[PDB]
Amino acid sequence: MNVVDISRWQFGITTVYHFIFVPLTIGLAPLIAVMQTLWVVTDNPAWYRLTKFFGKLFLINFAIGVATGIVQEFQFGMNWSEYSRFVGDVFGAPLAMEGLAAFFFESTFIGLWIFGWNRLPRLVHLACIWIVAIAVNVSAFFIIAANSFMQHPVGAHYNPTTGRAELSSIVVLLTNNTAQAAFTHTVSGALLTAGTFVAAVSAWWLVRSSTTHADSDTQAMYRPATILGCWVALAATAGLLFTGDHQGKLMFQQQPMKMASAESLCDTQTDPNFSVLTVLTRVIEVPYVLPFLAEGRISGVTLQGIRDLQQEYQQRFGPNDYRPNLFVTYWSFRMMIGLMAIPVLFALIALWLTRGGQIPNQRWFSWLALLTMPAPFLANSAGWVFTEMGRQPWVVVPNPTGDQLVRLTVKAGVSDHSATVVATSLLMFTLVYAVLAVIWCWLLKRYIVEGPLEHDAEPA
Amino acid sequence: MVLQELWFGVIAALFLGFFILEGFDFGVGMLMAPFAHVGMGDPETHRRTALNTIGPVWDGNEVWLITAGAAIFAAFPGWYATVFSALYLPLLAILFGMILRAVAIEWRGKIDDPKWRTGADFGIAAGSWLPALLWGVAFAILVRGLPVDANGHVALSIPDVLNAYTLLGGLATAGLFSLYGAVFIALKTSGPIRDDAYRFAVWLSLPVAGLVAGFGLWTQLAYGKDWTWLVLAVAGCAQAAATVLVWRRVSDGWAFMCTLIVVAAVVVLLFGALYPNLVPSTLNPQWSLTIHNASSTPYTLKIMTWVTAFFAPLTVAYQTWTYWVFRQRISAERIPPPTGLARRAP
Ligand SMILES: CCCCCCCCCCCCCC(=O)OC[C@H](COP(=O)(O)OCC(O)COP(=O)(O)OC[C@@H](COC(=O)CCCCCCCCCCCCC)OC(=O)CCCCCCCCCCCCC)OC(=O)CCCCCCCCCCCCC
Ligand SMILES: CC(C)=CCC/C(C)=C/CC/C(C)=C\CC/C(C)=C/CC/C(C)=C\CC/C(C)=C\CC/C(C)=C/CC/C(C)=C/CC/C(C)=C/CC1=C(C)C(=O)c2ccccc2C1=O
Ligand SMILES: CCCCCCCCCCCCCCCCCCCC(=O)O[C@H](COC(=O)CCCCCCCCCCCCCC)COP(=O)(O)OCCN
Ligand code: HDD
Ligand code: HEM
Ligand code: HEM
Repeated sequence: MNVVDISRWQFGITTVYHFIFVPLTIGLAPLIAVMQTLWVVTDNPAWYRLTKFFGKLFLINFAIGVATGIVQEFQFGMNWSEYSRFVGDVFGAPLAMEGLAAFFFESTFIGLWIFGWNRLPRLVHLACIWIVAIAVNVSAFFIIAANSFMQHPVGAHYNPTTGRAELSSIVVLLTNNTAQAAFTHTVSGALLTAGTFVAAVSAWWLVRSSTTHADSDTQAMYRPATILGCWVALAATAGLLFTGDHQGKLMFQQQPMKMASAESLCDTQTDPNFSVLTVLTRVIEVPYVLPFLAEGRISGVTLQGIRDLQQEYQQRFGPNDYRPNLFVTYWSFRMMIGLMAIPVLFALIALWLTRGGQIPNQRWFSWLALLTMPAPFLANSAGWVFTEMGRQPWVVVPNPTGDQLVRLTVKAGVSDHSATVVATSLLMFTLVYAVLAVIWCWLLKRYIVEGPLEHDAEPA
Repeated sequence: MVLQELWFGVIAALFLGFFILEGFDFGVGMLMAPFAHVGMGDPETHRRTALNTIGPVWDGNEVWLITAGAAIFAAFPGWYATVFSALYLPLLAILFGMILRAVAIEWRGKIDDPKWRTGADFGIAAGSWLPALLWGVAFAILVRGLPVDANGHVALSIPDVLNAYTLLGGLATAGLFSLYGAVFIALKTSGPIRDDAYRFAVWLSLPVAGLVAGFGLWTQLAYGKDWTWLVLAVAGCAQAAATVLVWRRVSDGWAFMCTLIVVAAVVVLLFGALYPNLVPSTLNPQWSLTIHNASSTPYTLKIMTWVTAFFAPLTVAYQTWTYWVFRQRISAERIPPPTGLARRAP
């Protein structure tokens, strides 16, 4: 395996590991802030217990979240030195702004929240978590904005003298269509993940308390948490559909190859049908979807084929294979779309059971709650895999309505490293991250099975 | 133009803050194991007391290195690409240590098990010994230079990384942080733990002075500038005062101050000796990277200046407030009993 493939695999593995924990933090921090402010406003002990309980899980997830994110900061230079030079002038500014704007805020104020429980006044301590809640959201915007430049490079021009992309206006870079649409979608995904996590943990504990460890105090505490999590999950899903529709609008007119990759269109077609299974065979097709995802119209659109775009791209740029990994993008898109059923289905059932003050006591409900926690994480991971592997030939996709010279293939963005040197790094990160992820899952299980701790039963 | 030198200094300032803050973070991590083996009473209480000094501020301090790397990427893409890709192997170990430390600190007390805590202790120790040693080595390489051809590649070799000068850089940085951490604990705690921290500083006071003086003097003689002599002079003067204070326990704050200046002086000394170039080329000075050819466009630097000019003052504004909030000394009698859960679920 050449160095390019190993570097791609290393980046993909080290980033997928990082984003297994990011969705929880981004979505959970607003939820914890909401619970804490509810406690402050209503001085209800129940909300205090939930904040301490879910606070521990949030801190456990936060620690590894920061640990996995450190590598990504340096990976660009380590493996993609050639690509860093090309986009560094314009790419670094969003990254540097994030460090000063978000990292310094969330990292500093998370420490205050953890240790300032009995030191800072309630009002100030409440603001600490809110600052973290805003900081994480801002962190997403700048980072997603940086990637959105690679997907749709605007606001920069190619300088032949230096042979690199140079910035022209930061306002244009931070307000391009992809950054807005991408950010408003990922945040919705993180909110869905956090809401599903809270609902599943709470609902599982509701059933547990009802059938075992019988205690009225604990069940009366979790029911509000279950309802809040379910409502957040439903609200996030409604946001995902709207943002998802918007993303389809841009993808069709920005990266036609990626759109033709979601549904593997061999040749250009009018009103293409959406097929769920392929081995092409096109098992169980679904019309009216692709045209709507393209321009929100049931009919009256032509989608360029994979083959048709190949000739056009070859003529426009040069001899090269511009076909992405059709299988991987196809199935990642299918999984990401199809994983909405679980959390949405779970939310509806959970709300119905808890209707009118009732408390569920069905064993199968606990199993459904447990089986639903993985689904948001897998869906979030699949989406990022699709958008990234959907532009496989390019690391900076050419802009159809921009500077055509602002483009870079992956092979030209990889650093000149020996295969052996990179291979050890891939093994080092894979094993370490796997062990840390296993320990993180075990810690979450251990803390969930314990629920409210005895020494967090009184705000004092 | 001016912006290039201004942002070179800013990047130097970010690293100056990183070592000023993370300097004692590593030192505390370095010294945890010695405290357990030397301190009286149960070992566990001393480890928790030492760790909790940096408990609320370690996360905020580490961001400086992340922000430093992002700033290097944004202002000097050429510096970012050439260096990090050239230092791939040394930087890999630093990343491994940082990864282990981040999870270990937060997860140490999550479970009550001697084997569990032993594993976390290794994560913190391995996450402080490696960054402390290698960051000294890494900056030694930059000052010494790397083999850079006309095109811009490196083609590094083992002698260019593990050289006598670079090794002295690692030992000096590791020793300096160890002393820096020892005085920090002596300022942040009270009771027998403070006495033990002072005892550690005494042992590290003289050996570190030889290393830092030797490392600083060597750099000043070889790659130093005319004005860098003052930076070395103040470092020697600061170290002399620092050593006296630890030996004669008259003030905890001043001892921390004098050691802090030494760390600051060392960082300024390296950058001062590295002002014009960013990656001096051993093969030929002409091909060496320079701020005047490896920097971003004027517009990018101008935009970045406004953001930093308003956020850097703000970041320092409330970062100091965080330290002020937790200024109260902690001691073995204020540490709450462990809250971890048994490994075997009942
Ligand atoms: C706005 C956002 C926030 C921002 C945060 C703060 C940002 C810091 C900005 C740093 C600006 C550096 C600008 C610079 O050095 O450009 C080269 C230029 C001379 O240009 P030239 O045309 O090439 O000169 C001709 C000739 O010299 C060339 O051949 P030669 O080899 O003989 O000379 C080259 C040397 C000249 O050195 C000098 O003459 C002055 C030496 C003193 C430099 C300042 C170090 C002391 C301040 C540190 C303690 C600071 C006070 C404790 O080239 C140099 O100038 C070496 C410059 C490298 C210095 C980097 C050291 C890191 C400093 C980090 C300080 C951070 C503190 C927070 O040198 C100058 O004479 C300009 C005057 C520099 C005075 C710096 C005063 C800033 C003090 C910082 C106050 C901190 C509180 C906010
Ligand atoms: C109603 C309801 C229907 C549900 C059904 C949904 C449905 C239809 C699902 C279809 C699923 C099927 C059949 C196949 C999936 C095909 C496929 C290739 C999917 C992509 C995988 C994906 C979306 C996510 C990865 C899973 C994940 C995040 C974690 C797994 C669990 C754990 C703890 C993993 C540890 C981390 C680990 C070992 C990661 C390695 C896997 C990764 C990150 C792969 C990404 C990746 C891939 C996949 C490349 O092919 C590749 C090629 C060249 C360079 C780079 C990469 C690269 O990075
Ligand atoms: C471990 C044992 C492996 C050795 C044993 C063989 C395994 C057989 C099964 C593999 C599939 C059959 C063989 C694949 C042929 C090469 C790759 C497909 C060709 C292709 O068009 O896509 C390429 C994907 O390459 C890539 O970058 C990806 C390489 C293919 C692996 C993709 C992984 C998909 C499955 C992911 C599972 C997820 C795990 C998480 C649970 C991109 O072609 P190009 O752009 O480079 O064109 C350059 C031309 N000059
Ligand atoms: C959509 C959100 C998002 C995306 C796509 C990423 N990140 Fe992330 N990152 C965060 C959202 C986030 C976060 C929410 O801000 C985290 C998670 C928990 C946390 O520590 O902050 C974080 C933490 C985090 C940290 C440590 C922050 C700290 O020290 O406190 C670094 C260095 C990175 N990230 C770097 C990256 C890099 C280089 C990425 C490259 C793709 C990346 N992240 C993708
Ligand atoms: C700001 C965020 C991100 C940036 C800047 C970014 C950038 C990159 C870069 C530079 C590569 C290497 C080039 C390449 O592989 O084609 C890459 C690949 C990849 N990224 Fe991302 N990425 C980001 C976020 C994510 C996230 C969050 C994930 C996964 C959750 C992810 C998954 C991948 C995968 C799997 C690859 C390998 C894909 C490929 O080989 O083409 N990325 N991305
Ligand atoms: C009908 C449902 C969905 C649609 C139409 C949809 C659509 C899309 C589209 C078009 C992309 C980006 C492709 C590109 O920009 O190149 C995308 C990406 C993504 N989707 Fe989805 N998606 C849906 C569901 C979900 C769900 C449920 C999640 C997460 C729980 C999610 C998470 C993501 C994520 C994280 C990305 C990351 C990349 C991005 O920022 O766009 N998706 N989705």
